[PDB]
Amino acid sequence: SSLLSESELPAGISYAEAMEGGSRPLLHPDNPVVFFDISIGSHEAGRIKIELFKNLAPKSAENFRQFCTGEFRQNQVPIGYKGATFHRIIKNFMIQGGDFVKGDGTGRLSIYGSSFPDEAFVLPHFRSGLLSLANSGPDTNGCQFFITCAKCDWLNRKHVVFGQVLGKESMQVVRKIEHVTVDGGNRPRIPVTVTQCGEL
Amino acid sequence: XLLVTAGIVLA
Repeated sequence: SSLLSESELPAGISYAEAMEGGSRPLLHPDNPVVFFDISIGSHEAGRIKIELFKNLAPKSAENFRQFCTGEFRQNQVPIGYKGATFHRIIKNFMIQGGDFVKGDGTGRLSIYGSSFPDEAFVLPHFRSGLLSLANSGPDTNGCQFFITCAKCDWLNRKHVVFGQVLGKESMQVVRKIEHVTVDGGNRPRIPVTVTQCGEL
Repeated sequence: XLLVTAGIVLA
């Protein structure tokens, strides 16, 4: 099994280590670090910085990275996470977003085509603050993602964990998003938007 | 329940 147990994890990805992170990667020196500036309704909430684990999940990292910088063009139009939202929020579980196509969880597009396969399932969903791919079954990754708000190992081997948030502010912003009021479908009553994003 | 799908969220 490629899935690492929690005692076999590489240096740089414990909660304590990630919370001491700045704007440079902790797991491998060539990992990109990207950011989202988040607004909740009309209220700026702060910035989430995210290390993408190119060393473990290069295709997943590069897809997310291009959607952060606006580098990817669809029909010659840049498309990505700027203006995208967190459309499904479940307190004590995770925050899900990145559906820039439809804004509701139905959208799927990647830099590789409509979907892309699962990379190796190396890391478990062992703690809060991890970035993982949303999908609709095997080999259906696209643009959506989630950030864990708790341990959620029942997702292991079904979703590729491909990044981690860096620094205390990042987690504070995640927790703010996690606690917004939601409707019966777990959709926030006031939109949670990536107003700006890019690479550090 | 507590999955993270894209299209038909299950229980």
